[PDB]
Amino acid sequence: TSSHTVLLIQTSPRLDSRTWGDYESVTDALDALCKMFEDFLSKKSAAPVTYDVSQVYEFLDKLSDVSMMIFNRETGQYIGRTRAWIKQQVYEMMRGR
Amino acid sequence: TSSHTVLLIQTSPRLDSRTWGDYESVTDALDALCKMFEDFLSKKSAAPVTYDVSQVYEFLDKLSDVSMMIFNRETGQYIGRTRAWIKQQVYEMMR
Amino acid sequence: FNSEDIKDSVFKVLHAE
Amino acid sequence: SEDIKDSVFKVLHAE
Repeated sequence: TSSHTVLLIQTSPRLDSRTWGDYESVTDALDALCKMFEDFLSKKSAAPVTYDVSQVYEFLDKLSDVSMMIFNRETGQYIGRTRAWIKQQVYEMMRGR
Repeated sequence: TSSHTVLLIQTSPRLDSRTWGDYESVTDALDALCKMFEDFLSKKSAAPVTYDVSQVYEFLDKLSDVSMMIFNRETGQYIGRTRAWIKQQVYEMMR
Repeated sequence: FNSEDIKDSVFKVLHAE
Repeated sequence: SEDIKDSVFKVLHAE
């Protein structure tokens, strides 16, 4: 039930900030985005040891662009997902963890 | 018709060399790759330069990874195309 | 923080070995 | 690899 996922990211308004990685499953791609926030949160000095989903949302809003292309086993093609869908999936994953 | 196309490129074996751009149509994305080959050919000799079809292909094999994701209006999804498909289309556009 | 800090965090996780 | 990257970045990220 794992589907190849391409994660597209543009970190800054600059076009040369467009980078990408691919993952074995959508869950892996969502986990990678959470790890990115945790790395970013680590750099903050003097902060609470707990973080809320709202902060994860704020980190994703800092990205100029974030989207996913998820392989659909039925069609053989990739379904595109944008930031709002990604936020919801991250919320569901965190609430279940 | 015009179909949203994402061009994925990895220039070196390093994973952090993975970059991408998107275009309004497959033709634009294919044209960009040809622009890239011509730019690369310029710096090698710094002279007027002619190239063979094999050299055109070789530039695409020199990239660690190149692929395209082409939006299909009928399916509403993106078709993945890999290097072999791109090489064929780049040649046809060149011809 | 700035955009480079954002890029560093993205690159660290996305392009890890 | 640097020469290839320069050519790719010039066209891909042109504005």
